[PDB]
Amino acid sequence: PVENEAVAPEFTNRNPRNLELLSVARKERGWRTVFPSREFWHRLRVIRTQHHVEALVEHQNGKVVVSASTREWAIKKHLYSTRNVVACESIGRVLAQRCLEAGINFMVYQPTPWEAASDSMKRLQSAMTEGGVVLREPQRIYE
Amino acid sequence: LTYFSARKGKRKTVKAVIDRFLRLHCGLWVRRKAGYKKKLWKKTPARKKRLREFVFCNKTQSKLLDKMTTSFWKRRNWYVDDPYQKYHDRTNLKV
Amino acid sequence: RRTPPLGPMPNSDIDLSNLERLEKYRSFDRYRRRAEQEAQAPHWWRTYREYFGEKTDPKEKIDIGLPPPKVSRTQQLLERKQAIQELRANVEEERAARLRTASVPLDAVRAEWERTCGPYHKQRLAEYYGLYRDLFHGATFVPRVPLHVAYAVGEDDLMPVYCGNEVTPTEAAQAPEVTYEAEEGSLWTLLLTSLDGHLLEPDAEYLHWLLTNIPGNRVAEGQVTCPYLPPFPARGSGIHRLAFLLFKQDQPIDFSEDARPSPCYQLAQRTFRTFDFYKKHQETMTPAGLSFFQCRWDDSVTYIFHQLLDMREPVFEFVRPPPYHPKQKRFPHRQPLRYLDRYRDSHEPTYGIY
Amino acid sequence: QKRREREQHIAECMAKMPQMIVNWQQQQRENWEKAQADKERRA
Amino acid sequence: WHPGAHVGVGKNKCLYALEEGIVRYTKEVYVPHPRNTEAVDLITRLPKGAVLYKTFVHVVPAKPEGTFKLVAML
Amino acid sequence: HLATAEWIAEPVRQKIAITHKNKINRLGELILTSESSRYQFRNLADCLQKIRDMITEASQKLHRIRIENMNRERLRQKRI
Amino acid sequence: RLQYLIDLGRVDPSQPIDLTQLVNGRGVTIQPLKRDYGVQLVEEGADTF
Amino acid sequence: YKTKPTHGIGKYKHLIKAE
Amino acid sequence: SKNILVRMVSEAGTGFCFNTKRNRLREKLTLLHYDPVVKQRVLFVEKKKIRSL
RNA sequence: ACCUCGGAGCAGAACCCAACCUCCGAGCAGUACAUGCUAAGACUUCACCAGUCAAAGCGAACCUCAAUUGAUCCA
Ligand SMILES: [Mg+2]
Ligand SMILES: [Mg+2]
Repeated sequence: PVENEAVAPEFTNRNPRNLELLSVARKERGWRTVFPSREFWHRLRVIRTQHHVEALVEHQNGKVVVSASTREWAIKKHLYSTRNVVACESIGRVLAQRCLEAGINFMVYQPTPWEAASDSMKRLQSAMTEGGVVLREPQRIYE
Repeated sequence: LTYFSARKGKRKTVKAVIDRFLRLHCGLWVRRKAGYKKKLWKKTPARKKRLREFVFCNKTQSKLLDKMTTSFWKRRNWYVDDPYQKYHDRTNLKV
Repeated sequence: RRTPPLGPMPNSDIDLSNLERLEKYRSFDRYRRRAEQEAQAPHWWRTYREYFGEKTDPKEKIDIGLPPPKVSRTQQLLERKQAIQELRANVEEERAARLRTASVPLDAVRAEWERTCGPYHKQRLAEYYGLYRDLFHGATFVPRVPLHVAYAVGEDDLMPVYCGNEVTPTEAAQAPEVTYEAEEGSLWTLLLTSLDGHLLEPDAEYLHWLLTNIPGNRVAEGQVTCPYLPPFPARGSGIHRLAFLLFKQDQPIDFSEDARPSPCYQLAQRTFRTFDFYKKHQETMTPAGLSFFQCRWDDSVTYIFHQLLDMREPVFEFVRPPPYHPKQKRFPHRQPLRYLDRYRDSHEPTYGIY
Repeated sequence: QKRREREQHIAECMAKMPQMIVNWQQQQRENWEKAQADKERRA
Repeated sequence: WHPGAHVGVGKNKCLYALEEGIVRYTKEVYVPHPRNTEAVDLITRLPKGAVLYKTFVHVVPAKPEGTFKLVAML
Repeated sequence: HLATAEWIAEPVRQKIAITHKNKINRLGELILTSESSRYQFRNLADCLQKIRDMITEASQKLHRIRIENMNRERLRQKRI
Repeated sequence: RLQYLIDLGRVDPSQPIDLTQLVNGRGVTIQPLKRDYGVQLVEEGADTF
Repeated sequence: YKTKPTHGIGKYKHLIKAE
Repeated sequence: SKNILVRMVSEAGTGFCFNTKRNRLREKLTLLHYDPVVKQRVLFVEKKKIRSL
């Protein structure tokens, strides 16, 4: 009989991230006819405008996890243009650091056929792979 | 179906259902699905596996052949090297 | 039967009588942009958002924290224009940009980023992991003050600590070095807490590394109420996020409710509620900084269970619910022979009365 | 004796698979090359 | 109808639940894959400022994945 | 008790200790359980069979794990 | 059952047990014309023996 | 459904050219 | 009599077989297939016809 | 004249619905050879025969069309 030895049968963790890190959380299956695949936990979306370039990792519920932006003064003070291939590989390299800072080791990114064929996105894909981030998840565990 | 014979006056089981079906002592009957040996080339893989799997029988057609068969085929049989031993009995059946 | 539409139906503001003069969807990208901003907008009909979207209250979260300094947007914008105009005027950037051979210093961008707009992003990261909803039951703040922490492994290398990092207990077995960029006359406070570390009750936090009355950046003379003890993430419990937070102690305050003896590893003493703790002690000060990391089970965790904490180690494990099966039916039909195996408890055989 | 002669027969043909497999892909490539050679005349 | 929230699709265009819980119906926007030409060229013919919707079935997961239970206190 | 077992040799003993750190008790005893069958004899059977398989190999998702360890290693470039 | 029948005392453990001593004890019926060439032991009952 | 106010939300043929 | 059904045999001597359709005019075909016994893709050659379709 | 199967109206809105009622069709074709093995849970042409969808796992990569067809014994 010790107070520290007192333990409950069930352990209640109020961290939703505990399940997905253990590969146990449920990923929203469906939307097979609709283009953005919901089979993920952390998706990245690129917005290549005619003025700037944006990239932000988001959760399945539409909530933002971490973001990298060319509009940010810290990033553009060192670029010649806000949309060149240098900007796409640089924003990919710094986003890899941010993902590794926020514990994001795995994530999903679905490019279109023209987006994947673009050399900038290819070098962007090469960027975080050198940084240490892969664009693939393990399959779900259950039985 | 041949309720009383002529030489002894007893029920007579036809060997048809013997070749087609099999009994578990709980009162259940199984069968191999038909069409499992014909035109397999055109069937999708999901179909032929559905044909290869066994299937139970409704209570009516099971009751029908039960009227046909005799008590000799309904007894308990303890076979050796028989995978149906786990299934002759029933477990966790309510109502 | 038909009913009128409650709200304004879509494709109603447009006109059909004029159709050819209208500009069309030139590309798939233009369509999804319209579809996306439509999705974030609200709609009266039942939608996917109102089912799986957190039920945030309409009132904005309360945050009596450090406001931003009054930066002259006029001079700030002019200084920004001075930097880009000389950047474009440079000569070497033309070749480097069009030949794709340039780069950028990462740590330098990180240093200026966290000073400019980091606290807003760190605030966004904090509410994602759930720091504010678990600590203050919704109330937030902005960690304006930077915060660096390191675990000195040996003497050469070290493990950093920033928002959302994994940390080993073997490296977290000692006390870390801390710097928070303040020379600023008055005192400060720091505490290290575990949110999901408690096991007997939810919404309860432990405290491992508390310091109070820290004048300036120097950390040595800062007295400790709760001495050091590493965390103890149990095997199978999952992952526990450890939270740094820091306040602006305007004037010294006593600690009687909070005072604890020599460490003695009593979890009943270590446990408390940050909500009531903030309401009593921290009415004179406000939050100034924030950071956190994550920890997992390791050999040193097993070491402190048997040796330090003076208790048996727990062993948890994730157990899924059983596989559902329908009610049995004594005459199945068109089901495979393993219908019995779906309900049988003992895989082994048995004979009743023999 | 029945299982041994067939197993070593399988092991015999097993070692022969990578050679004929490499020949198999080359057949499809030679048919691919022959396809380009003939449809150019069809055009 | 169309899938969503743990609802698969068979080759015969039949919808089926994947999680255990309650079924829900809603209406959301429909963006096809680039390979669906008849649907891709359709949305290009549409005028900007107008959007089409479609029905979507959604299953609400009732219970969680599981629970952490004590195995041994050693 | 593991270290007290004289029938096990020295190199095999600590090998089981470091490779099966999960099962050792606070008091130093190795704990092992089995509930596959209803027969305690068969339960005791596969119990010692697992122990026999353990000493033999001692005398002789992980993909995801090593990724994060590589991510953690390439993150900690920091000098004093 | 073997533990049960010896506790009842119908078959004596002092003498060698046999199918004759068993069927003389009416432990289990047997129908040789129903083609059953004997009796098997069953693992159910490992405890209390 | 027809009776509900959400009717006519998914129809799209009235935008595109009819042929 | 456009197509023709043909069987193929495992060259390893295992005896695994199946069937597939073929055109009456096209030459003999040799394709890979996953043998459940050998448990990897292996080449099968088709020998004769069974029925027209 | 028809006898089997599929689609549309009759049957407008969960399901089903006939008429020697009104129309259009089918008894194939094409591409792979994991078009491999197993497995939760359900629907089902108003019975049955049949016909269907499929998570996950082993093992691997990194099917389209609407009917497009046929039981038992026997060979
Ligand atoms: Mg029916
Ligand atoms: Mg699967």
